Amino acid sequence: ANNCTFEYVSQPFLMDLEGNFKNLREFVFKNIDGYFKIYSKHTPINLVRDLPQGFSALEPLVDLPIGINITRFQTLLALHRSYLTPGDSSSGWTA
Amino acid sequence: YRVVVLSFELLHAPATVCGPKKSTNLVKNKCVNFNFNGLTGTGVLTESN
Repeated sequence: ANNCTFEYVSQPFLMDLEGNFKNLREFVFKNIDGYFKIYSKHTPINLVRDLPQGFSALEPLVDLPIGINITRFQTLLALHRSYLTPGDSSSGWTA
Repeated sequence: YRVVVLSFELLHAPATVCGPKKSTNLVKNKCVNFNFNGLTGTGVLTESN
């Protein structure tokens, strides 16, 4: 990690996730004039595989003065199993 | 002699450091010039519900 020209710490964006108590977390990311804008909204969801039917507005969340070009993005995941010992099944989380 | 060199960079980037914005008292129910976070105007401020 070099030229660390920005650091931000605050309360969690994703609250505690501790059976079918699924949650919908919707976010919007924008890169305008070097400002990185994140909007979000959260709602418990009930037995809907895909996006549901309805209207819910996302409230503004964070405007970062980062000011550097962005072209790509990728999501970050959690390794509950072990890399050296990948079990046959049930080591992960409900497939 | 303890010495410090401050180099300010004002270039094409979102500004992160600035001088503090000092304020005055807030007066209501009167015709006044108001300036809230750069929003300028002239008018009467009243308690709104």
